[PDB]
Amino acid sequence: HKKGAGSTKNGRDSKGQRLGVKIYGDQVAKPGAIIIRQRGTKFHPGKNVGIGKDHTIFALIDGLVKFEKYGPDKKKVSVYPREIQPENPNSYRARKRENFRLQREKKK
Amino acid sequence: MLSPKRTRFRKQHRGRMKGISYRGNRICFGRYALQALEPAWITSRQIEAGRRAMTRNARRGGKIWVRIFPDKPVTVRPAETRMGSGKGSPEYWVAVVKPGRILYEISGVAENIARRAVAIAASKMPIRTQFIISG
Amino acid sequence: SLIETNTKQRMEKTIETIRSNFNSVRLTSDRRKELAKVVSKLAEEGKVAVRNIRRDALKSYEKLEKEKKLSEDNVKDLSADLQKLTDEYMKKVESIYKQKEQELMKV
Amino acid sequence: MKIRASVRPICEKCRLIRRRGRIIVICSNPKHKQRQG
RNA sequence: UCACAUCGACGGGAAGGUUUGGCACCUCGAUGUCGGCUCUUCGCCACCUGGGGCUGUAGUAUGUUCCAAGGGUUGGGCUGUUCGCCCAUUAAAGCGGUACGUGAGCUGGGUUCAGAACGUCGUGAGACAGUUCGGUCCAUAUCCGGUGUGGGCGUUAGAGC
RNA sequence: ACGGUCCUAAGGUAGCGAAAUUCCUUGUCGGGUAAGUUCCGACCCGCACGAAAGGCGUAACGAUCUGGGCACUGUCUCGGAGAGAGGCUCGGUGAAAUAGACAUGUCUGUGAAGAUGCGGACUACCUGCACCUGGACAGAAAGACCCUAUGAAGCUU
RNA sequence: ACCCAGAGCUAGCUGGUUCUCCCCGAAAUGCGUUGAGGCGCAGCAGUUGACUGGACAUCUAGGGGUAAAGCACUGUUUCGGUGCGGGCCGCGAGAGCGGUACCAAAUCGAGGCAAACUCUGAAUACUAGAUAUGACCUAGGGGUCAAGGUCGGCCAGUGAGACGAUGGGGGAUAAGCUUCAUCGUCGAGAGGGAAACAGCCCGGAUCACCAGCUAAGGCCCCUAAAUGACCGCUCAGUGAUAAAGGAGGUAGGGGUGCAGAGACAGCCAGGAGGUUUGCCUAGAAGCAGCCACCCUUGAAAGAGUGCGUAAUAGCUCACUGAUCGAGCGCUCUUGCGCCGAAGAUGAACGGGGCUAAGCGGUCUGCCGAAGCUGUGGGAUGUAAAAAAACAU
Repeated sequence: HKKGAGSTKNGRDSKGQRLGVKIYGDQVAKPGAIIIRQRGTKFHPGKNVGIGKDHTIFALIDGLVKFEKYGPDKKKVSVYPREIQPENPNSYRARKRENFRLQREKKK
Repeated sequence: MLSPKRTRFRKQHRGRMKGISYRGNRICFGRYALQALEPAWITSRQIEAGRRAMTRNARRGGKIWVRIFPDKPVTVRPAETRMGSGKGSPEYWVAVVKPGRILYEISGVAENIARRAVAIAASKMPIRTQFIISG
Repeated sequence: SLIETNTKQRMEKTIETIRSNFNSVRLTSDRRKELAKVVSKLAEEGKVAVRNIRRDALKSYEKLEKEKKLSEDNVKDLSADLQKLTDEYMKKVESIYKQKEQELMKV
Repeated sequence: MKIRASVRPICEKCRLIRRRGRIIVICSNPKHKQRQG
């Protein structure tokens, strides 16, 4: 009734190395910000963009990230600064942060 | 015993049997056919035993075809043994059949006799099958 | 675990030896008691010849325990399986014995 | 008589009838006489 | 001759919780482990005894299976043994649950202490559901529960039959 | 019985052998009994006897182990009767372990999965005394088994 | 050995740790550990400072390879057609070769499968950016409140989790089993529904009222509310408990075959000569197995669906006349029932009981919680203090 249990020859792994897209498409970046840790060139380097020893793709300039279409079934990544970025005190966020600030000041 | 010939990997998961079988609905060879309703894990012993019993009632002529081939393995662990310590060896191979799938096809006998035959072949199997004429 | 084959197929040869013994030994009702003297010994040497196989097997597995290929978990498994197998083919010895013992009265 | 869970006609002169929730096959034969199920 | 008197291959589907397991949920400020004695009771999946259908039922004697659990289901040899085999019987020598019923009822042969030995494993101390001989079984019944047996009161005025 | 070949320091001589050693196993054969998993003699497949951790025999001796017989009987079939010491009643003296509180039924269901206490039923005036032990997971000893503690202690190389 | 002393030895171990009210309120996870029932740091509490704006809601943009699907790749696979190459036989016995009851590469056509396959590719989720004024005052002014994070100081517990839904793994797609991922409840949560019943459903207990409305669930009696309504269904005590299979039980729907030039079921009728048929000559003779499955005589008949024979013989059923005179025969589909359905102290739907007081569908009343409403009282916080609210 009490038979022996056979050992395995498995049970080894490496904890997920945390690759993938760090800075997404149409998003803020920096000079030096790592955009993608990819194991090979899944995405390819575009304009304004360095490519490192590990095929790590990082931005050289400010601006928003762009994942372009390369030609025959591949992907690029370029970075573009943005011209004018308007802010209106009309809006809800602007209204509410000024309301909050004014409450803070009013209390103390 | 319709066993697969040297597959990729030894042991594999159970998954499950959602959905209706869409593809194996059509009939190719036969004019009459046995079709499944409830999903099940059909061993090769059940297939072979259905094929034999259906063949016995062909008699004078008319050809029979099988349209389900097991592929998936199943392991029972070493009998009377505690939990854990790896998987077991695969005992038998099974066909994952879903609802509305062809199991056996037959042509070239009188509709009298085919229907009689598939009753036996239904009786050998673990599921509520049904008779279907189309081709 | 290549002992299984060696221990296994020799039982067939043992059965064949028993059958060869039964081939040679083929009178009044008191004289059919005298054939039970020689017929018994065939069965006895059959049973001894079954036993000696399992003796060889367990003698191998003792060494396989000391040499440290297996351990005390696997020796119980193999002991169980060969306990089953050796007493499985002893029922064949008993059955073929009954084959010959029922022929003295009937045929 | 038989007491099967399945009660089918065996003789071609066999019947089926219900007396007190049963299903009884009555033939002209004695051997095809069966009850239940 | 004939699947369906009687068996039923390859296969399929159930219930039961008596076996061997899996789990580790109550109990480690203790719920005594086997077998025997004593004394129960209950279940039916019926060993015999009552009443049936079918029979490859001439009768006798069966085989099979339906109803039925009221009653019954011996005495020894061997083994600690339950189990088992055997002798002499017999209508028959049913199978299970109840903490594998019952140790604040009994027993202590088996198995879980210390001694000692054989085989074996161990360089050694020691070890081995391997074997052998020897080895302390508590209790004045509070309550429930039971078998008996009183007393009070009740039964509408009180009594004896 | 007879040879071939390998390894090893060397491959068990005499004797004994299913034994206090034997797993398989109630080995098989014969004796003993109506029937004998124990017993006696023989076989040898000695799992894993073996020559001073002696080998094998041996008259005697044993609150030694283990089989069989005669005599003997309540050991038993299968109980029965009687005598004392208690038990029982009366008077005198007068403990104990135990004890959350106790107004402390049975059935089945439920629940930390085995309920006097929770649900539904059933049963049941209140209260002594004699007897009986099935339950209160009754009492007794912070399990002696099992495992844990970077606990303790003996003993070994 | 004992006795005294070091010595209140140490014990990551067990037990125990005493007055009251108010406010907030966890965790049972990750990481490391001679560590696994301990500890450290993170995560999640409290408390007190600093920095700002989010939160919930809707709408865009991003990269995903999962469910799905698919067979172009990687494997796997069945059948057919083309068929290199292979199996076996035949020759004027060393040059030479031809047959071929045959297994089959590679492509083509049809047809499947795949956690570790993808020419494809959802929903969610994740990241980012955008847009919207939550409750109380005469479309704003000025008001009152509630409403989330980041950083740091001081100072905790936790680090045994459990069940349920889903996605999976292990197991036997067994377990009140085990291990992860996302969410609910318990844990730490009373109350009502579930007979009793942590974990299911409803709902979050500041306190008082012999007021009211409702949620979940219910309205024969035990026991609050309809022995309410209208239309269907069951005949089983189903309504409490399980399958394969069995079936003129009963109700409805559609489709399908014949039928007062008369069907169905009963009812005397007919149901033939070569057919001893060729066949393995022992016989298969309408009926072991073979094929052929004639055509005549005809109101009709198959060289035969079954019984009966060594094979014949014989008995039927197909069909058709005749008698007869109205709806009947064979499938499909459901709805609600029956059998299949047997265990140990005693009935077990909660009980009584019910033919509805059960099931289905619809319509309206009512009951029903500590939920919400009303009426009063307390304490917090919004500042400091009182009134006044808003929230708690």
